[PDB]
Amino acid sequence: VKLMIIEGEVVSGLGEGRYFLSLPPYKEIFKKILGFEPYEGTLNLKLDREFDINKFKYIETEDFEFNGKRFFGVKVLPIKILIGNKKIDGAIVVPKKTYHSSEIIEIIAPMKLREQFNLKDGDVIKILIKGD
Ligand SMILES: [Cl-]
Ligand SMILES: [Cl-]
Ligand SMILES: [Zn+2]
Repeated sequence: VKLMIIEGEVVSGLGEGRYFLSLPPYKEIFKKILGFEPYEGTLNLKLDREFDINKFKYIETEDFEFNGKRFFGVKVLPIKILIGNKKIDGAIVVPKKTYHSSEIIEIIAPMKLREQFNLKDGDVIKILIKGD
């Protein structure tokens, strides 16, 4: 059981509220794949080094056709979000296009962690990959 604890600083990204948090196929598939409807948003962390999902066993969702538009699937890597004593299930998400640096990861969880744990930017958490 090869684990991986990684530390990251809560920051804010762009979060147009993004097709893949917002459309039912994505909803339903995260339900399949991760077993939760993720909260419609992402907690972005700044890591101490670059991060590469490909260096892991990621699920890659399929592209969808939704109301005439095509939508690209997303690479998701499941994780445990470690906030103080509590230790939530979540995933690192990587869509097709992303303007941010490789040292930023996005975390999705079943609820908005920001609010549910009153996090501010600058705060640090640990997350737990259990992969490599
Ligand atoms: Cl954000
Ligand atoms: Cl969040
Ligand atoms: Zn970005």
